[PDB]
Amino acid sequence: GSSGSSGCVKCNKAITSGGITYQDQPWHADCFVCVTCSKKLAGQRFTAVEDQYYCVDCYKNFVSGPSSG
Ligand SMILES: [Zn+2]
Ligand SMILES: [Zn+2]
Repeated sequence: GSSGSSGCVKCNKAITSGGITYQDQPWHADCFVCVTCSKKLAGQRFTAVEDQYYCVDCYKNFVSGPSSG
């Protein structure tokens, strides 16, 4: 029984009958979270950066921080 669909691009798991699609790509509500605090970006206001996606929470801190590294 070969059971393994492509699914999203994050966790690579089939998308339920109520997920989300970004940039013509299969994404999940949990996978569509910032690569920092893992916040639900879907529906909320987020910023897509060439590198990765950051929620208004992290973004603000990134664009406006004391020291990056
Ligand atoms: Zn996923
Ligand atoms: Zn975040």
